[PDB]
Amino acid sequence: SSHKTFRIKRFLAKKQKQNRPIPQWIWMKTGNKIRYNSKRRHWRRTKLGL
Amino acid sequence: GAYKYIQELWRKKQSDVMRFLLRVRCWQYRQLSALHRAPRPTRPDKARRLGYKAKQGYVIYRIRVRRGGRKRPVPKGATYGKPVHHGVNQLKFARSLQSVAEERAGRHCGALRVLNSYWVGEDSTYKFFEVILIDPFHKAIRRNPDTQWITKPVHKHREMRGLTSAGRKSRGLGKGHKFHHTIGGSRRAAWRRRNTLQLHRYR
Amino acid sequence: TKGTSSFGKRRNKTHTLCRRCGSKAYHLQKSTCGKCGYPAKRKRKYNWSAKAKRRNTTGTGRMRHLKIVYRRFRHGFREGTTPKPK
Amino acid sequence: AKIKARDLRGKKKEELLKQLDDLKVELSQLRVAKVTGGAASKLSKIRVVRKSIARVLTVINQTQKENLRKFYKGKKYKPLDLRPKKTRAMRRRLNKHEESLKTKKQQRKERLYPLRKYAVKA
Amino acid sequence: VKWPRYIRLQRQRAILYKRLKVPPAINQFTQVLDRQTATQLLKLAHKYRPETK
Amino acid sequence: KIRTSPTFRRPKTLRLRRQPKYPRKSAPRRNKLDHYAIIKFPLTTESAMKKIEDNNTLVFIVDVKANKHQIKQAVKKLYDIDVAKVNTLIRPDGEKKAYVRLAPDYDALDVANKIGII
Amino acid sequence: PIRPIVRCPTVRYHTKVRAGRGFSLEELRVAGIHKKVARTIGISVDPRRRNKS
RNA sequence: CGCGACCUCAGAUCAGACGUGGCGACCCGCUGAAUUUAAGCAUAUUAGUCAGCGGAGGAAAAGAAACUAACCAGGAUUCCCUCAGUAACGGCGAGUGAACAGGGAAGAGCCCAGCGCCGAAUCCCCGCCCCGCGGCGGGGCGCGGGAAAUGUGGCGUACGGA
RNA sequence: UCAGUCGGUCCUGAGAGAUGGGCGAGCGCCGUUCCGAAGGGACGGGCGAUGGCCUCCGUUGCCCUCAGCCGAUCGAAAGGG
Ligand SMILES: [Mg+2]
Ligand SMILES: [Mg+2]
Ligand SMILES: [Mg+2]
Ligand SMILES: [Mg+2]
Ligand SMILES: [Mg+2]
Ligand SMILES: [Mg+2]
Ligand SMILES: [Mg+2]
Ligand SMILES: [Mg+2]
Ligand SMILES: [Mg+2]
Ligand SMILES: [Mg+2]
Ligand SMILES: [Mg+2]
Ligand SMILES: [Mg+2]
Ligand SMILES: [Mg+2]
Ligand SMILES: [Mg+2]
Ligand SMILES: [Mg+2]
Ligand SMILES: [Mg+2]
Ligand SMILES: [Mg+2]
Ligand SMILES: [Mg+2]
Ligand SMILES: [Mg+2]
Ligand SMILES: [Mg+2]
Ligand SMILES: [Mg+2]
Ligand SMILES: [Mg+2]
Ligand SMILES: [Mg+2]
Ligand SMILES: [Mg+2]
Ligand SMILES: [Zn+2]
Repeated sequence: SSHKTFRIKRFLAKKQKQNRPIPQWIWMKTGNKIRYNSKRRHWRRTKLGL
Repeated sequence: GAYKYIQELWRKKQSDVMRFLLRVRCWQYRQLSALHRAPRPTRPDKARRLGYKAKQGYVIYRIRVRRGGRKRPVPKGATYGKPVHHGVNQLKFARSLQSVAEERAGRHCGALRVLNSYWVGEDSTYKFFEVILIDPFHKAIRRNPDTQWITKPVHKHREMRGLTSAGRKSRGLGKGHKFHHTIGGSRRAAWRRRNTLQLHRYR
Repeated sequence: TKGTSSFGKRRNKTHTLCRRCGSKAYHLQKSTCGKCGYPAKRKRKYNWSAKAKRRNTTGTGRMRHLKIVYRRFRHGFREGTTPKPK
Repeated sequence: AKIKARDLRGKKKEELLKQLDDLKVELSQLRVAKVTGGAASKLSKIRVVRKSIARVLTVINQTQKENLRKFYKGKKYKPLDLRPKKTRAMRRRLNKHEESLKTKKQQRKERLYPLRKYAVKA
Repeated sequence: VKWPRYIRLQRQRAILYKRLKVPPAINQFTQVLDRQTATQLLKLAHKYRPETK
Repeated sequence: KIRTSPTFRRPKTLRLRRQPKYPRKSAPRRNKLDHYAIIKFPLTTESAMKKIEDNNTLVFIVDVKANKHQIKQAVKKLYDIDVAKVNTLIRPDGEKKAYVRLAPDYDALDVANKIGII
Repeated sequence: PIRPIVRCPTVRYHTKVRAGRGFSLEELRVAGIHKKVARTIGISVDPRRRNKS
């Protein structure tokens, strides 16, 4: 929909910024067990709700 | 003392003198709304013996309660169960209409606290009560030691817990062989105390 | 045409995100929330779903002010006093 | 160098304001440098400037509120923010004076019949 | 004039007092002292007024 | 005096204004949306640089709570440059991108290279 | 405080003596002890007790 | 016609306050079933239980007899043992089912209305001065305002009081 | 992903929904003009105050006088606009 409301567009904005991958320097930490970002979202598998 | 004559007169309700006053008051109160504030109590002596004092911080609310029993709020029939609980028309509420009157008066005036309530009139379909309310945050009440007990948070909403004179009657408590089913905190407390297994460590 | 073909007409949502509970249950036509009842001043809460109650309790979220009140209690809610300077 | 709050409190309001704006200008140009892409010195200095701005604002607010409550120290009605923010139940609780008020009945009762100090031989 | 309900009530109450058979114990107050005796009584009462604060 | 209309309405009474014995808040809240926090950082994209070198405008990244008038005044106070018009959009990332068209006298290239972006 | 001599009411226990609730007013007035000072000096007082013996 | 009171009811972005909602293990008030058992089932049982609604506190409620007893009498409320799976209720079927006394934990008593007696001897608010103020109080000055005689305060409450 | 001119934003349709009121043990429910003191407006006139070359006017504060409305409010990115 091209007629997005302000709140929905802001919600989509946060989801898009959350969808980025983990930086490669984090997994060099000592107490680290994050091998990858498991909560990635794809527009063809998960429809994000709404 | 005037109050002695007043209460003796009020005990003679069936006489013509009081009957004219009762019907005039009942009609006048019926013309008004269900919940309103009376600037002064209708019965001074009755208010005084219920605890009212003519000082700032005490107010009187004259409230009207629809007379009658209580039918089960279900659809037309539809008591889906055993024939014991088919009763819908001839059920009675477990609290007095006075208790209902003071609880909704207290609910409307959430800032004030119910002290007592009494009966000022009745009709075929309506009964009128006057409820005494105390402003706990008025300094004329808070600074007086003999009546500052109501200001404590323990007495929050006495009418909805059943702590007023009308509320206590519905609980069925008091000393005697006639109130064995309520010894303890209340009727439910007594039942809970009886219906437990006191399993000791050594049995 | 009861099944797969019928599913092709899903193009106008019924609920939207509630502005109080944050879940996507605010009914548009009813103008009420099926998760917390936003227009009603009292939070929707039933004892027949313990899991639903536990999912959103006092200790679930941030406790932005309550956890501050907890650490103020252990000192008795001091006010106007500061430790002596060096 | 490293700005600290010890020597900021003695500074007057206008001087603090004319230092705060310079801190804002430096933060803004450091942000511009970050966006363009520069050395790590500016990137590290961004946090320092932000904390310095925060510390200056904290000092200004503390002095302002201290002066306000000094002004309202002796008055009867004071603004809500200046009023003591304890728990709601504690605020609604009766004060020590009111709870210590005792009616003349119990006053004279304690006068006539005080609690005595006694002991009993074995 | 469509008077307010309170004005209507306080007027028809007086109408009801004039309509219903008022008992003598209540109607005795309607029979009152005359004007000249009333003002003479007030003149006498004005002598023994209580002290103000 | 007599009543002409057969209906009765509430007479208009005298109502006074607020004269509190104490202000509700001790001090007015400080303006957190000042001329420095309204604008965050100018864009350095190739598209932005192509726009500043052709249309004599500038590109800024601002918060979503800034009006076009506020942006114009903030740019004027911060950089002493007249503003012709402002066009604002909200990027899909959430930040508001503002195009600030300057007055014909000023040159966007000079303003850009003297504020840092180049 | 000190509690008085008391024997149990029922027939099953009328041969035994237990501890009482408090000293009766009649007992106190015979002993010449005021009802308000007895509690202060540590004497249990309850006004409901009678004395049929 | 108007002026001035009293009484009932309005309008206030009037000055000063309060309630709203949440947690809800425990507690108080109300409403409140069917599963199940009875080898079926309708009274009963499940059960004043689940579900539902309202209201708090650090505990709540109760509470100082319109009591228990019938003895040579005890003496607020509450909780443990015991009374007791008893008296008793029950298609007297399944089943349900207290209380008194006794031993302990704890133990604390009191206050009004009314009748009366004291010049309303009472109380609230605003102005000013002093003191400490992050539980807005104490003293003093206001022919300052108000509540109240349709009853405030002192004495005084079933154990008598004046 | 850049708008006074494209739409929303404005209006109201079927409807939905507070106040008054009534009911309800109760969360609340019914009801939308019905058991309402439902106007915060104004041509003009008078009193009093301020500013500007106190001329004349503007903002006011108070009084006189005049005044219907249909019900607060929501409801369409294809209706009006
Ligand atoms: Mg049955
Ligand atoms: Mg009865
Ligand atoms: Mg739909
Ligand atoms: Mg609830
Ligand atoms: Mg007294
Ligand atoms: Mg106000
Ligand atoms: Mg609550
Ligand atoms: Mg069976
Ligand atoms: Mg079977
Ligand atoms: Mg069967
Ligand atoms: Mg039964
Ligand atoms: Mg039963
Ligand atoms: Mg029951
Ligand atoms: Mg329950
Ligand atoms: Mg209690
Ligand atoms: Mg007694
Ligand atoms: Mg007992
Ligand atoms: Mg039973
Ligand atoms: Mg016993
Ligand atoms: Mg008296
Ligand atoms: Mg154009
Ligand atoms: Mg409705
Ligand atoms: Mg609209
Ligand atoms: Mg349109
Ligand atoms: Zn919700």
